[PDB]
Amino acid sequence: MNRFWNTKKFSLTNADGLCATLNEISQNDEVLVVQPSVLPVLNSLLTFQDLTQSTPVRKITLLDDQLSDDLPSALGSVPQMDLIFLIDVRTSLRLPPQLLDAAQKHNLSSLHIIYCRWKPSFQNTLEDTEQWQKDGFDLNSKKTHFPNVIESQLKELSNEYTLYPWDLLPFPQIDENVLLTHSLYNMENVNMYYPNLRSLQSATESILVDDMVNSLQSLIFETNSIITNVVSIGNLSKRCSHLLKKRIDEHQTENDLFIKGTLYGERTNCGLEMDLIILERNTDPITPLLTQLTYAGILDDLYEFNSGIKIKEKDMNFNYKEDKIWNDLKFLNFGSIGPQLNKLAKELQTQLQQRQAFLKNHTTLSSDVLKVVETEEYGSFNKILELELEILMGNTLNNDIEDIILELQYQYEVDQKKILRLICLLSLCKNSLREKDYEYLRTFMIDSWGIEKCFQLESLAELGFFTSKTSKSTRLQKEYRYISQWFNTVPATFAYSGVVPLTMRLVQMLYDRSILFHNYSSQQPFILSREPRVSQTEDLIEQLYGDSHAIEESIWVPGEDIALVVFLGGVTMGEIAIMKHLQKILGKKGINKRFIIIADGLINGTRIMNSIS
Amino acid sequence: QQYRKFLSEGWSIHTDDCEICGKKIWGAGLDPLLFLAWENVQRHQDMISVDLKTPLVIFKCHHGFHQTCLENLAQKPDEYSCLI
Repeated sequence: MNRFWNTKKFSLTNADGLCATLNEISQNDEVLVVQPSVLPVLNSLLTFQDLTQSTPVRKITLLDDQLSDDLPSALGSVPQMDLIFLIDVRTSLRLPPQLLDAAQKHNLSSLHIIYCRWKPSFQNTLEDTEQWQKDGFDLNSKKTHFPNVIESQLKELSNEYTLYPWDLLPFPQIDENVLLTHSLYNMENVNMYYPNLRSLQSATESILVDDMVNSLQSLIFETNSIITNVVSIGNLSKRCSHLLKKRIDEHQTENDLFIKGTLYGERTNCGLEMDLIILERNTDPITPLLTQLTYAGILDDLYEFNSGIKIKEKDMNFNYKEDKIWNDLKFLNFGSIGPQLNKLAKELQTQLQQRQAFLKNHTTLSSDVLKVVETEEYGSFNKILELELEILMGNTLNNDIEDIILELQYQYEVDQKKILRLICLLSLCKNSLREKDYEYLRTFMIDSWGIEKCFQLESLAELGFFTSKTSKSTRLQKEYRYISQWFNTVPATFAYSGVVPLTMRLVQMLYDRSILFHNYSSQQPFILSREPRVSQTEDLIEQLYGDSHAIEESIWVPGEDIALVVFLGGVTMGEIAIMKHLQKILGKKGINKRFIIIADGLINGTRIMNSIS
Repeated sequence: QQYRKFLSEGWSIHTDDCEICGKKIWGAGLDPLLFLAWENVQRHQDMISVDLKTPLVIFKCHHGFHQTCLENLAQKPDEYSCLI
């Protein structure tokens, strides 16, 4: 807020707007009807008690076909004032049929709905006071617009179209530092980047990039920032950067270009820098599939977080704004939790009961997790780690891989997803697999897991995960054993099998070429540069991607620090753990910066496997 | 005529900063906080509230000084005199 990104301050605006709208609906007893996908987000913002006390609504429901049978049971009952639906139409451009069938059948006499949208900063605070009646109606907005958007398909029943545009802007839930935008799923639980229908990839990609650009524009115009340097990586990031630049340069108002002349300008500057490094998940498919070792990573891949940051099996919330025990243990390694918990418990003995309840709950949950790690296919949780560590450095032999893949297939029972992920990593690590092993691996797969597995192994065999030795979308076509020489991923590191992520070193090289100095270096343009630059580092990335055009460096202004590292394609939460380590080590070395990680939705190995199915 | 001609002319500043706290007020290299403070005013008039409440004082000596900086020397704000 006001050039200082007070992230928690973003939370209040959405709640205030929703409360004002709901209280301005009607001063009676209201019943709320909320879409299943958006409800968890709303509950993570407004508590039930606050919702009841602030506005006279007293009931919340869900959009389901069960309501059709309950139309004469639930909808017929209550209905003290009216029914206020809440829908999300930001993606999939289609209203759910539930409201369509309920409107005509139950014959509601008052239809009011709520639709979500990003904040229209271009409205610039209603533009003063309409310029004293538009200086004699010199400007007007009647019919100066298309008749309807998306909701033009709603042209049935009555004219009760009291729409209400509730505003929404990103706010942090999992942690103070990192915000999160939900644009990676539809209402049908289909991945927005890896859809299970290989006929409409291009449109889905365009829609995703458009929505991401819209969210970034909303945040940028809300915070009143001036981007100075852009480091785009990949193909889609190029289009995203160009579209964002065009949209910023088109829709910006006046009274700020004048400031753009005063600040920065010609022959002078004021020492303000913001960076917009952008990456794509397809660039490095090496590390969304490794096993998590941090506490929240282990707790995540065994029990999937929903849209809200909570879990079904437990009841206590993991929100950071009311508890401090979770703050200091979320990103620590699993091994260093026990003794720390023992010390925390023993120090309080000499020494309010809410802390006791919190520590008891944490101890019980940790004990349950430790118990469930073992005795549940004992040794698998470690065996996969040793196998992954062996594969990453490279120890594959002639036809011996077929012996170990089925070694744990039925000796220890294991899910399909683990095997599929491991074989994908095997096929991806060597950057190529010969033509004499697919004929056996695919045969065994189709033998053991049905007939539909052939379709999965065919569809997944074109995104780059499952390739054969015999508009490129920026795949990776270089052996990984080479990358272990330029970079020092395998020696400082946690949340993995002792391996540094590839994105980690990719962002490291932009500011300090130390590891690149040890290997493949005789001269460098610099050793410590404050501004992001890319020079004399083309050939290494020319062979790494097959084209010396993936790297893009853009300077916008002609002539401590906020860096916006967005993530198009999900964030593997282990990267968040190493981001803090990067910030700490860079601050120690001398360069002081602050990182904000924009995420389109948490991504994880198993969560990917159901996507392409 | 000489007295009349010497009551409308202005004066410039030749020094780059005061002589009691260093810093700089004229040449390129201002603190970004001042630039942000100017942006807060004359753009939206939201709220000008910050510790930067020191108005610069210009003198015939052209050296220039702050107000709180001179107040630190137990100088009443009615007898401001340059230190030469």
